[PDB]
Amino acid sequence: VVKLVKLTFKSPVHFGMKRLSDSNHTIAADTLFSALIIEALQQQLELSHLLNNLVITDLFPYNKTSYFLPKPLIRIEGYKAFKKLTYIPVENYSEYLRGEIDSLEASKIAESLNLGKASLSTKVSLQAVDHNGESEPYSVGNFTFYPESGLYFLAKGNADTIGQLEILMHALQYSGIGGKRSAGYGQFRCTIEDSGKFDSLLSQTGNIAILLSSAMASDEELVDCLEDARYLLKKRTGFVQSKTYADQLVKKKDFYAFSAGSTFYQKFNGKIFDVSDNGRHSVYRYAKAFWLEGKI
Amino acid sequence: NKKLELMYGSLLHDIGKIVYRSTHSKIGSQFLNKFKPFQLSGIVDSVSYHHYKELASSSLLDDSVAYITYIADNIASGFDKRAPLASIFNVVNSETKGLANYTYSFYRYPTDAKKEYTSSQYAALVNKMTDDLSNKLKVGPDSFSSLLQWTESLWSYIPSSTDTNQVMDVSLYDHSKITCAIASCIYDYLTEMNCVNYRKELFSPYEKTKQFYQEDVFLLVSLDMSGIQDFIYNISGSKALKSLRSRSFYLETMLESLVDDLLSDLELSRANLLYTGGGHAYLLLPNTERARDVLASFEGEMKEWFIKIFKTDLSVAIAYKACTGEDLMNSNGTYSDLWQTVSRKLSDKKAHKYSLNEIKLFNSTIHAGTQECKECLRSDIDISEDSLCKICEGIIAISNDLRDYSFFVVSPEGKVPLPRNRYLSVENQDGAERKIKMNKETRIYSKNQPFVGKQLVTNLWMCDYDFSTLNPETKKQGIASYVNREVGIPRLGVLRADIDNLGTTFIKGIPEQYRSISRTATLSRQLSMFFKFELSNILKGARISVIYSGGDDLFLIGAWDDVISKALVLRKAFTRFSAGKLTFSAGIGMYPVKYPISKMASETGVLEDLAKRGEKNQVALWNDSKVFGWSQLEEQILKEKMIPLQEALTNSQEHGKSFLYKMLELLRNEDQINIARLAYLLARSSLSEELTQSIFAWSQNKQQKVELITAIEYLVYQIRE
Amino acid sequence: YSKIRIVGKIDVLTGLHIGGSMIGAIASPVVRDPYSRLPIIPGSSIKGKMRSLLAKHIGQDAPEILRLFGSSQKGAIQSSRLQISDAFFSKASQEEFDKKDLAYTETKFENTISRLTAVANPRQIERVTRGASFDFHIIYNVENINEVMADFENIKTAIHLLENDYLGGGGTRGNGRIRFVIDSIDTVVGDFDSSNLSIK
Ligand SMILES: Nc1ncnc2c1ncn2[C@@H]1O[C@H](COP(=O)(O)OP(=O)(O)NP(=O)(O)O)[C@@H](O)[C@H]1O
Ligand SMILES: [Mg+2]
Repeated sequence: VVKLVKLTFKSPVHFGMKRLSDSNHTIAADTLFSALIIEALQQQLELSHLLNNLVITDLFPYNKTSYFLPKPLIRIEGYKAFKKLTYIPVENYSEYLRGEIDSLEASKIAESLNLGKASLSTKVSLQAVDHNGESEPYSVGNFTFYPESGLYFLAKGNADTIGQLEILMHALQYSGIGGKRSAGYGQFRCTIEDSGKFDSLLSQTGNIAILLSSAMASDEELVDCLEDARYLLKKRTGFVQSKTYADQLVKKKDFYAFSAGSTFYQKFNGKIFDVSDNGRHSVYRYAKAFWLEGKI
Repeated sequence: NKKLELMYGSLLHDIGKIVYRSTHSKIGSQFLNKFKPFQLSGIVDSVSYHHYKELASSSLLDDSVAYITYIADNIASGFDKRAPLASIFNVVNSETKGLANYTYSFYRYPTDAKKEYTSSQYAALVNKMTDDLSNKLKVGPDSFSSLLQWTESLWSYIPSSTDTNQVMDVSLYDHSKITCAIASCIYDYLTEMNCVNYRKELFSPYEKTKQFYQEDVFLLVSLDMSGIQDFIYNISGSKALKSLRSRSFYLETMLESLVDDLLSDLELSRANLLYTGGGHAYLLLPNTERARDVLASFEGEMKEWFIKIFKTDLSVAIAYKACTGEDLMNSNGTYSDLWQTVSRKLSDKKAHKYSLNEIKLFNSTIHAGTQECKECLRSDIDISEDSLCKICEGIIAISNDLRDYSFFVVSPEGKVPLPRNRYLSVENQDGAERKIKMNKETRIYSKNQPFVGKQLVTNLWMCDYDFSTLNPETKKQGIASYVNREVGIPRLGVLRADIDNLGTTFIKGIPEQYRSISRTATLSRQLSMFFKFELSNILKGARISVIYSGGDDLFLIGAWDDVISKALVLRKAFTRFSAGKLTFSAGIGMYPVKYPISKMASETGVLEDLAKRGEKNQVALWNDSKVFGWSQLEEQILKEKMIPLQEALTNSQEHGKSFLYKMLELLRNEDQINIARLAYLLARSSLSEELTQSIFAWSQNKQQKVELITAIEYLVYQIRE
Repeated sequence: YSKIRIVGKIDVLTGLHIGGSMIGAIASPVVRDPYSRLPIIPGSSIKGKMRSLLAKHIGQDAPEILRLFGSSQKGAIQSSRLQISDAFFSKASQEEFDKKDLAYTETKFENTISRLTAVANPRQIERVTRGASFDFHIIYNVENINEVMADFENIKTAIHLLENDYLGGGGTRGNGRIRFVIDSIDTVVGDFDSSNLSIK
């Protein structure tokens, strides 16, 4: 049961990269899945459905006109325009896979992305000032989406899993996503419905398979999948966000996952990876693979 | 051994040209026989018989390196003695900009005038060569790098061919270096093929010489570092500026070490390194099975090293394509296609950057890593009490030394990690000598030292201009001494510049008829020397610290007025050196002295990106609204508007900054009525009539009101207390 | 788990200058939405001001302050009950300012008479114009039902102080007087009842 979930962000969102100052347009599937797991823990919903039957996709830009998908990593025959290009609309995706898109069209597509404006809010901490100290400046990156634009993701799962996802997303609307939530960022409203265009696009058979989420194969299937594969091993890491994990904030075990848009000739079913060591509970890093087939 | 003699002969095969212009082979043999060390049979025979006619009559042993030198000269090449060296930019972008006539006079700029090198200048070069060869230079396996450096320092602006019919873009040094590289590759290929008799398959049948041209014996090998720009700016502010000055240089020196390691594994000199740009290194290697095995082992070792040290932050991908002599000679139009294939293989290597075992080891972390460094943000490596990683601490410690000293040392013990279980450090001459003595096979890179004479030293161009370091007090102040202004607003200007369509210039700037390894290598050398040495020459008296200057990217922080003025001067000198053709677009930002370095760099990068947008060759000064052309900013603003306003304000005894601010408010109000109020203010101002009319006309029209606003802002910034 | 939505307006009783350039221009421009350019109140500023005022009232290391506004101390990790989103320039106030053709932000000229030379140093500070209303959205999290009444009493005290104490800016010199109007208090998530709960 594929469900497209669109998110319109009332407030600017951090979605920070490794730096707090750094701001990203979107977040990977692991971040959204961690948010869902946190919400399920708060809402006291069972995690079996999310861990087993739920397959989500990296949040992707969408404008007033089209929905954007990550640029597939395929051989192309003005390479700089393609390299700077990051997201391709749904209709142009098949054309890009076939290779009909040229450098001028690639630049036009990259300019067509009207997701939002990235800014760097400058803030201070006055906690030290009371204690005979000095204010500490810091910077929080943010990405203010244009009113029609937002972030969408496809979630595939069982009907019960889809309903639990609906409840979790309804709660996450007010919980928020990304960084510096509960400090004025990350608030959004989500609308989840069946998407005809994505249901048709996913129901395709092609010689190549494109990752729609930050995923990583298990050690048994990596040998099969990695052959003839064009990918981008993105470093996913960070600190654990929970109250019961440890007395203090502890970094997650460093993880490396194939980025969205990576093309594999042989598909692999991703695995929920545990990146928690010496903690009271387990930290789930979502690396389940959402695949889109295509012909090149 | 024999290869050493062949390299010495090939690098000196056309040394006879200089003495003849003061034939190319008959006199060069005598000149080299004058010196005892170079009187070796392999060298003098290579010099004397590198021409086909002399080789026909040569009484050799059918296995002398002279045939290899002759065929290498033929591949590299494929009669006024006073003819000058034509600049590479004469043919670069000749289809669009045109075919200029700029030539180099006897770092130097092409002057476009008609100049002929006098025989007296060639004689002076001849006695310089005699003094260097007789006493300073010597023949040895470790001394050939000194020979190459000496050739680079002398023959860099000597025409390869006196023939005025063909273009004289390729210098004597470039031609000799390419000939030496080709000779080394061909010697290795023949040794692999067990070619005991060179004459049989090289010279004696002309058809077999043509076949050897068609035979695939060379390897165009490109190694590119990925993650460079991320690595440089993967920093926190705490010492960002230092790291900003260091990391780039680090990713420079490390890269050089890389190629040297490769050239150490193939037993080839720096001549085979065709050209190194920003993170890219293109080399010409033999097609031997040993060469390919060395390339594979080197790729595996360097991937392992980068995974061990920087994990996925940095990587190096090296891809090779086999080619024939025809491909290097651009026959059949496959040279550009050859480089296209090399870069396509490089991109395919980039896509599949890691293997199965490496990915599994990436994901098979044992512990969380608890504390992490501030800059690298990595917990796998041990982190000191200062929350700095060992590599990060090494980079920070390097920064100052690399800014001060001049001898980089790849020693077993040093500051920052380098590939083959060594560390880069920066010391003076005495420190470099001590490092050489204590540990043998230790590489020394001399910064901005064309001087030859040190056998175990390779020259390494690097722009390290820092006005604060001129005085110890200003060095202690740092960038804060730049805002130490008794007059003018204390601010730091940040300039970030990038060449526009430089990649296309290397790809398709040179026409098909002029495409060659020699010409592209010459262009790369000139660009690198401009952005390393000539960039330092341009910024001489300015209060500017060059944080880094790559192949095309340049980032420097200094006094705002000095930064703007030197950006204009740099644009003018770039136009002079590139003879039109290449242009660059820059972003200039004004910030307070205590403004964070990361914020200044980010905002200036945004300004430069906006300047690149649309029409290139533009500078984005201060706010984004003020994107102007280089000629527009230099003349239409400062000369046309700012200077007359300064003259009027300094001459008028009844005017001051208040009048300027009133003008600025009227110009920025933009209510369509403030034109009349500005006219009224000018009428009551008792200013110059011509200046009053000029100001009114500039205000009445767009694209000139903004320039007048920019001029007024510049003036009021300049005349601050 | 319950989530209580608190939607209301912040009325600028005196020009609000949150802040956070060109010569002879506003050297301290207020924070604005990067796209719409409308001045906004960062949720960080509201949260910090409320936390500081409630800390002064309680006296931060107090358990109420840590639970309400989040804590990351060793052994004390507490999710912030109060998620105070950025207050945005309300559409009604935007229309009111478009009528009469009034700028959303005023440039207030101030100076600095020194004690030594008696000379004046001028500044042009941007302030959100008086009479502007910001739509503020806050989410309260019910981690413990028993603590909800005490937490809402603390929020009421903080809101009263923030109605008496300026919001971000040089409020001791007048810049930042605000008034809170609580339009609605609803429980978006959960079965909790917020009818009795009142911020003011
Ligand atoms: N040491 C350096 N300092 C400054 N600029 C550099 C340096 N090395 C390379 N550059 C510039 O950085 C740009 C490319 O750098 P780099 O990040 O390596 O991109 P890349 O080669 O395409 N690798 P990647 O971006 O990961 O695909 C070019 O404009 C270079 O001139
Ligand atoms: Mg560039």
